Amino acid sequence: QTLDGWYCLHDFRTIDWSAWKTLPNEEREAAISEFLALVDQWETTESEKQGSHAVYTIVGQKADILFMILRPTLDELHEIETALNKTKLADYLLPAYSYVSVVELSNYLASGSEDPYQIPEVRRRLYPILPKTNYICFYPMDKRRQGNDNWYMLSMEQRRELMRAHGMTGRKYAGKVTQIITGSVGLDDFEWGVTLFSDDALQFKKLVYEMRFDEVSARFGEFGSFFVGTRLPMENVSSFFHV
Amino acid sequence: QTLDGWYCLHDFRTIDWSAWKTLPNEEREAAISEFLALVDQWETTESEKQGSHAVYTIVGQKADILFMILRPTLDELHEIETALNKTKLADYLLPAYSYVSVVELSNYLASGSEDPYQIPEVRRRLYPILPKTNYICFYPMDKRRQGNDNWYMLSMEQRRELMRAHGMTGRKYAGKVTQIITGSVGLDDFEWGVTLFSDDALQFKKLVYEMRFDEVSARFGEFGSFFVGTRLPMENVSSFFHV
Amino acid sequence: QTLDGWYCLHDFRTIDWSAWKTLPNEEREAAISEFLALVDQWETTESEKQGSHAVYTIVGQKADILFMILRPTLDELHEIETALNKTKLADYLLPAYSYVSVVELSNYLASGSEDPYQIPEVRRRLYPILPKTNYICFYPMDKRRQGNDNWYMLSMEQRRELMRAHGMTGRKYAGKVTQIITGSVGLDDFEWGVTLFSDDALQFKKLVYEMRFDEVSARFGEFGSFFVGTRLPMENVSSFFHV
Amino acid sequence: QTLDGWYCLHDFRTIDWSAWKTLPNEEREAAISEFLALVDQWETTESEKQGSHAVYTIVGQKADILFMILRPTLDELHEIETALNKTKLADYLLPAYSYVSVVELSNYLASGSEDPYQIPEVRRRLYPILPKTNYICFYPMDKRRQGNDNWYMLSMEQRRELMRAHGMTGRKYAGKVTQIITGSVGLDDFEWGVTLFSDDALQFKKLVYEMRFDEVSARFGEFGSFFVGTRLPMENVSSFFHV
Amino acid sequence: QTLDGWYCLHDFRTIDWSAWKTLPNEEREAAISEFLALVDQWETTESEKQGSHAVYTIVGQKADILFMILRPTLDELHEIETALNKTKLADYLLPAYSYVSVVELSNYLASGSEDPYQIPEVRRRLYPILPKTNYICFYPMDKRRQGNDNWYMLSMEQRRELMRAHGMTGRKYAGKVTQIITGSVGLDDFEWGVTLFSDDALQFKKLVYEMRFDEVSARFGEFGSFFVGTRLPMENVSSFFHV
Ligand SMILES: [Mg+2]
Ligand SMILES: [Mg+2]
Ligand SMILES: [Mg+2]
Ligand SMILES: [Mg+2]
Ligand SMILES: [Mg+2]
Repeated sequence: QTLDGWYCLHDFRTIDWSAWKTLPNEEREAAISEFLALVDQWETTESEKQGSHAVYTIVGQKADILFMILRPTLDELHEIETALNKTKLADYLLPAYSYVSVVELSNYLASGSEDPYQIPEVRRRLYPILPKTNYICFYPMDKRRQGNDNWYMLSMEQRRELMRAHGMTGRKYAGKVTQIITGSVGLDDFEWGVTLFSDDALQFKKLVYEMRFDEVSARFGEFGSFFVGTRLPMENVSSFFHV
Repeated sequence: QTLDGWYCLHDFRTIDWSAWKTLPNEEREAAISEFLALVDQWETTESEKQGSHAVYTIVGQKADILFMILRPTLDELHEIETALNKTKLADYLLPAYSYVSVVELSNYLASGSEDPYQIPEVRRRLYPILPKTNYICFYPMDKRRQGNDNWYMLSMEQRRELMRAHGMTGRKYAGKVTQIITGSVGLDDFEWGVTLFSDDALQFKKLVYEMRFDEVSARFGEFGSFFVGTRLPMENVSSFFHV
Repeated sequence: QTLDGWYCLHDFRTIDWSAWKTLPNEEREAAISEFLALVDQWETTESEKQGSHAVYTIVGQKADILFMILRPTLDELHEIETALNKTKLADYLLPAYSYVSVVELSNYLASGSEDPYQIPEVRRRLYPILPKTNYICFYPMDKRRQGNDNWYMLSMEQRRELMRAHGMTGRKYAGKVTQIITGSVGLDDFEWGVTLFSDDALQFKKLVYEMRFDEVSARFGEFGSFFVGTRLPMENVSSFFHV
Repeated sequence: QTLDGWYCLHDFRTIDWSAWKTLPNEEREAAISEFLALVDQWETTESEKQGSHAVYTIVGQKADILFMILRPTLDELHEIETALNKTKLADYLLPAYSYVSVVELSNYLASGSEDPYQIPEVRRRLYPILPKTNYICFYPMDKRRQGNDNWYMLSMEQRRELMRAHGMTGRKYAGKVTQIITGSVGLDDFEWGVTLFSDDALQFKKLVYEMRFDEVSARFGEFGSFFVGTRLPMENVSSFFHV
Repeated sequence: QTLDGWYCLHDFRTIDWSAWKTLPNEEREAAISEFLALVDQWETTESEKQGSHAVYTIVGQKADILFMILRPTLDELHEIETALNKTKLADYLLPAYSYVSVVELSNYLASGSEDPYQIPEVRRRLYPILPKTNYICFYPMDKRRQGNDNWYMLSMEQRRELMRAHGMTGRKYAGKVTQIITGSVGLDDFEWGVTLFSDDALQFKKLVYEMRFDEVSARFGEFGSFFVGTRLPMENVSSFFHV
């Protein structure tokens, strides 16, 4: 039933400040310039509408930095990761957490008379340009399969009706939050990735809390870790890494 | 229903004593001055009513030191964490645990006729100056969503009755313990943070054990790790880190 | 009931790029040659039909490279592992995950009249030459033993009818995905290893999602981590490891 | 209902033998003497009945050495832990596990007519001199709160009845084992620490197994890790650390 | 009911091949001689009937090598571990897993008229010479205590009738597999250790899978990690560690 879009990598890293500070100044500046040159490649790709990327600083110890990358193939995600790891800066960007998934759409008007992969209204959700909002939030999730709270043993109808209320709660946040749903069954450790974008970080809390009182989330939601962060403008990269 | 206040970062670190002891004395002393100068900034900010902080040493191996930081924005939490990590001392303050949340209030008298964010008796709770008590305790919590113990599937009335008892247990500790509840749904791994402040650390055990016999806690509480600590005022920092 | 074929090791590693970069160029190049010489022995084994192997790069941080090795004995698995670990490159290939299992068949026409280990259509499944597809997916699984969802408490009849739906789902993916099932009860921490091979990675998500709606998976599936990757032919090894 | 006694730290460490062996011999000897000098302080404290301590070597890889420390305040535990960490030997005593708790008594003859914190028969239990038995066992515990097995939702009277059999099983081991119960609700990750002391390590297994058939343990016990050790007389410290 | 025999340490290590390769050749040779001289002491002890041991290489990343040691006291396990760790080789044998337990016998013909500890046929099993088989398999287990599957809430007769089936599955592997059961209630993290010895590793998978269909295992079995290895003859040690 779902339409699949761009592959997605969330690549979180922790900064080894102690090691970075021992690198001579000239090698640090070179490393920053090298990394900025890489991101410039990403920006050209995003300008050509052949992928997208978001770079946020993450608050707390689960990570310091998120690179969220959308590309048309799994190979390209691998290529990006590898290029990143071969930069000098990446030596100081230790592993923290990662997620591999694919942009997934279930909600669209299906007529049968068109290839939806060629319809503009659909493509712009399949192949999204990521929002450049002040804040981001990521978490992965499963649908529960435990006792009488087993999502996958429900009827289609029952699932549809449960998902109605979920949609209704989302509608309350129109123009306040945007959500990128990626599917990861068969690709990583949970079933979906949820990435929220907002200019107001409080809306992540309002929205995710309000959702939790809908039956689909209360009885069927299993959630992983939540990562929240602030946009890192590429103009601020040098000062962020300045020591 | 809740009013949201300052953002909160609990940053817990373990001290790499062995490495620290290798750093030349003059450089340890310079690192301590550099750290004190940073906390001195935090103190000015608190004095200005533009945030608050608490610094405690933590007993046992889960951590050695806690920095608890309240600020108006998530950006300022990022800035503080980054500033801290760029200090020399922070090289020896290894990751242990962290929590990101926002001061949250549900109980206030709501009339309609005023903006509660401008009422003094509400503002002083949203934007608290943290207690300077001998001891602190932190733990995170969820409300349970399992089987027949699913908080989010209850009625509003059933939750309100359950929370009654909880409120009444708390009243018993008026003047003995203060509790700062932060909400982290959508922001970190559990649903709430709970920070307790008392001049008698036994009060933490008394209070949390007593609460556990209230139905809300017994049936619906899910608890993370508990961290307990002793105040580390800045005048004691030099002696604590001295080797 | 099951026929057992070649033992299997899945050996996943993460690359210590920082340390590798410090190794002088001439020694990195000699390490890559040594490693290729090793894989060339594996290829000789496989062309003699005395085992098989695959080498994939893995996307994300759970691992960077997978060596999947099939051999006639557990000893040979130990000798391969040991010989890999004594290469120079392996010093930079840090532990990430591993799995030990044996190729297991339940599906064959059993007539009584032949030794199935001698039948060519059985042998080619016990002792498989692994697919050289663009992509791979690995996950382990258990059959659930919880409450009223206890696979092992069912009747033989109930298990058979359960597994018939599961086989029907698999049939939909004929010629799009091939699946190697290894058994690991008594050998590793889960009960089966599942390795999927496809030239379209989306087919992993499609297949594994679709299966999750079969009662057998919905009620009785317990899954470990999912690792996805892209093929690493030996001709691409020098470029992949180049710095 | 409970009376509270001394605070308790269990500090488990693993020995970094490889590093220890690199340290110059005259520095190892000084480090041993420095450590013994610390323990001499602990011994003066214990002689004055203002704390107690136990030092055991722990079998297996969960730890190598346990320092169990009882002191009148939480601050004193922090001071002891900090002094220990500032010794040279502690550089080689890596983190393994720790537990923070308070000696707790439930069972005592309550007259109302006296302050039981001043009664000799109670004081010797609140403020125990730890036994110098050949062996020790430590484990933490919670009382279950799951489904129909919820300790905290029982009546007082149901709890009292359950604890009766538990008391009866203990009475069987009079003279053979002694048990220090410490409460950690609000202080660490489980609800109680259990420390058993015996001259016969088999009695740990006999006792803990027999307890497990009591309904209170079978239905409501949840156990952490178990750590068993042999007494390290201070006269054997130099030989133990000799390399 | 149970008779206890020798104490048992399972000590698993991972080899630090990178570090070992940097040690000069002469120091490696000396370290191998030193280790071989240690195991010669163990061989003498076994020959005097005062203990037993087994040394196996473990396949996969959970470990590389297992030393399984039986001695009459826990103190002797401590001594052996300490002596091992003080060898040069052990600096390169990093922590992986460990288990501390005691050989435990429930099944024996009890007359009343003899001290069973003095009976040949019982002593043979309390104080066993470990099998010198081609392969070994280790895992720990608990008996479940969850909901309606609570082993310790059954009657003695219910347990008896459940264990009967278990015994009958084992009898099917007479002469194929031998099993050393050690009890660890009160001593380590699970309730029993299960060590299996066979000259055909496939028999581990057959036996353990067949058991899982017995009600006692299906409903009451909780398993830890499974480690499988190949015998390491002392004559092969030099080759194995040769770099
Ligand atoms: Mg890295
Ligand atoms: Mg750091
Ligand atoms: Mg290695
Ligand atoms: Mg330390
Ligand atoms: Mg070691």
